[PDB]
Amino acid sequence: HLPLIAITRNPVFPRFIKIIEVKNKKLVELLRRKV
Amino acid sequence: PLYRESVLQMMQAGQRVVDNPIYLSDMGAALTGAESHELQDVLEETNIPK
Repeated sequence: HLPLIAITRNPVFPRFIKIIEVKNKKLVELLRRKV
Repeated sequence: PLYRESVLQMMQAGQRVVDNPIYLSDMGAALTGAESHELQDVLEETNIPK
């Protein structure tokens, strides 16, 4: 039950490492909640 | 190297802040050492791809 992610110009092809750098900190709150 | 790369790091295509691409490409064409007349000749071009 998580909001649809903000891709914000970051394609992620299957089986391919990729980096995402959103400027908002609310997703960081989700990142700390998942630990 | 001529000028600092930090302006290139400031305006990246992945940050979604690049609201005026022609100005970024002109800012990138400014680094060229070509003579001012060559720049005026590029200004004579009207079509964007040209």
